[PDB]
Amino acid sequence: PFLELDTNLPANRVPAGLEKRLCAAAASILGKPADRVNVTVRPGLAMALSGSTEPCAQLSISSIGVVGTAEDNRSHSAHFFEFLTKELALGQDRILIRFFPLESWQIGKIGTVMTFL
Repeated sequence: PFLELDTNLPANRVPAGLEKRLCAAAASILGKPADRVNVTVRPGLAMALSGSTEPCAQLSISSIGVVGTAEDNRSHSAHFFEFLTKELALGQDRILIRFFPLESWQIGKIGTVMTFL
């Protein structure tokens, strides 16, 4: 899975090791091995969420097969909100998540695409 987190919290207000803990959490939530989780955190951005520039975070989750239905994503959402609100000390209203299903022919790995691995 691919997790991308944008936040307007400065880098020195983002807990150390967040990207690593997010890997373990994602493994537990999406059911994929932690060594297959990819995380990108981009802090110190200028953001408005729900029209407000108060501290917030946007998370994007992309994966093959496990984020393609409302029922699945409803569950994932619950857990990721729990993890983020705690780690970043943000209210539930200051976080939004977007889910993106991917297919194997879209992922380049070790010089080829996953379709052939």
